[PDB]
Amino acid sequence: EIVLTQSPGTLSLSPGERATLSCRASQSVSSSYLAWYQQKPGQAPRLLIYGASSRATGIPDRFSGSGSGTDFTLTISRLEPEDFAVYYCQQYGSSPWTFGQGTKVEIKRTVAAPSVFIFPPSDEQLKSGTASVVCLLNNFYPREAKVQWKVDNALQSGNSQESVTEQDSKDSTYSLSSTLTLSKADYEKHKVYACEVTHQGLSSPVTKSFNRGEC
Amino acid sequence: EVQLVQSGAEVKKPGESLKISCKGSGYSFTSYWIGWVRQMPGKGLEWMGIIYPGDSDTRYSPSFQGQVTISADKSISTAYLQWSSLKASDTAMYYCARVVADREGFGYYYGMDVWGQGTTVTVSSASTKGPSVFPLAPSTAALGCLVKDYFPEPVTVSWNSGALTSGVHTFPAVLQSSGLYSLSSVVTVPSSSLGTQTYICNVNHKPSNTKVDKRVEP
Repeated sequence: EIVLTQSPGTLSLSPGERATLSCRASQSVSSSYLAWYQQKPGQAPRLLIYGASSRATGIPDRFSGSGSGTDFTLTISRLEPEDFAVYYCQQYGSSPWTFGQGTKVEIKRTVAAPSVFIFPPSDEQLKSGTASVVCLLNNFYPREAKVQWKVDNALQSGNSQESVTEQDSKDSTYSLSSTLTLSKADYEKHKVYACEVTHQGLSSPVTKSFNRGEC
Repeated sequence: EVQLVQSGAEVKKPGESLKISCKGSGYSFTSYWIGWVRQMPGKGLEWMGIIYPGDSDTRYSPSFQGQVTISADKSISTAYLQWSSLKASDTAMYYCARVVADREGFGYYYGMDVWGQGTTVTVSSASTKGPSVFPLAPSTAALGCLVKDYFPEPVTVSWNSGALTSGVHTFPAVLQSSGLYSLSSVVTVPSSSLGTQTYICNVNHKPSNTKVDKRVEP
């Protein structure tokens, strides 16, 4: 099969700037049968370019496509706010029909450090037999942030899950929620609960901690 | 209008059989091929195969051959995707798309132009369960709600019955090892407005007909 490699994985640019997305096939695409689709979070893909160079019906002029046999490019001459999304390339000249792995075109802004907040387990939760400790990283850029949990200064592993919001419409920042789950027994077995956050905006790793029971 | 309309969200247990549908409107459905695309949670697009409904000529990806069945009822402009035994790995979004080709049988192709809205398929051992809503008490100040252990997705989360929208962050859910989902809805408000303003999260989970209006006080 024809594998399609999209580069870069993430393309960070400003609105009004030009976007240039690569699609390379592991072998020549028959009849230059390469399509480009846009996918916005929640939505279904939307055909932009067909046959490497032909602009789909209803597609604006800023979207164009070039590419011979093995190398193909999607150009967005001027990014509009609605142009920030994921872009998949696809070949349909030889079976199986394949897709590239997508290029996320996100809004580049200046570096913004996260404001970190730690939430101890509620009393009502503790009654159930499980304790959840929530660390929130608010309004930060770029998306890249490392959240480590330390329970009595011991580096945790495999007991936390992480979640990120989609780039904000207004300030172009991200927010993250991290949940460290523990049994009611192990929560009551320790005192210090600290979430350690590492980001480009932070000159030094920030630590937001509390002592179990202590306000 | 040229449309492709798919069936509603499906929640099944492993081993169960499933037939999801896709209906075409506003065009001759037996004159085009229709493609099936799988998109796994947080992943890219995967071509499953195509059906020409005019004669039920099917073509699978080697990755889907023997895993799923693609079919069509040409009388009702409808194409289907069927699993005789669903796996947990079948959990994903499924799209149907119209393959543009010439009506003259010359073998010209023009990509997939019309897509369905998608059908969410969830395969898990878990049975329907309502969320347990917990406050993330404030200590500017941040506060919120932890919406823990529910199945299936989704839960809806509002604040103050829709009054509080500014700075409200409702995070994507996380699938726990227990098979039950968890998410956080947070809201950053000014430290001075805490004592006088009421902070209530409105959690709704249609699957278990669970409605929760939890107060977040310090």
